[PDB]
Amino acid sequence: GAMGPSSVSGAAPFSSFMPPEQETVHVFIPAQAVGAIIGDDGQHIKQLSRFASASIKIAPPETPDSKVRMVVITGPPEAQFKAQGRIYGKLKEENFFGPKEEVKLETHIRVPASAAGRVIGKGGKTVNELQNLTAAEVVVPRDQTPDENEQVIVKIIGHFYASQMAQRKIRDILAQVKQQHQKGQSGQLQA
RNA sequence: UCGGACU
Repeated sequence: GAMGPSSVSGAAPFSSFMPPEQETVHVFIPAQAVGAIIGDDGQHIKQLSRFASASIKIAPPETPDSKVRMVVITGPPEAQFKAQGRIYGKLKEENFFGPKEEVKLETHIRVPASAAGRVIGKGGKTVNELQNLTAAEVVVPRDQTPDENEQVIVKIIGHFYASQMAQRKIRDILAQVKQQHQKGQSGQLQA
């Protein structure tokens, strides 16, 4: 029986992150490409937000290990495709990634912690089909604790069109999981 | 339908 208040939790002065309005993708481009993207008087990002109909932020350093920086691509399926096309377009013009190859940028999208095997599929068939046929590769970290929403990240490395078919096959399987999570009882079912 | 890919 409850008598006194148990667990409240407010704001943490240790870690603070601003949540966007609509749905969000987080696109990992080179830290040698932020000077590219923010570079034009700091007006190319203020450009992509008006231009791509989307809501673009730049994010701080991930880690010393990460030579990228994360771009906040918020907005509809139309405005999301319009903005990322530019960030893939800019590495396409400069080839910041690796002169010998073509654009292969990392995508972070929050997905449910016990649904991280849904995005990878049957053992590694969604990672195998995406890597080989799509060149966009699904990644889910080892020392991975979930977020607030009980959500973990997955990291695709592909082109604009490759991360396109990969990101969408992910949010669909993750939908079909959300279908099996909400919907359970169907028909009559005998014991 | 779906379970941990990555050396």
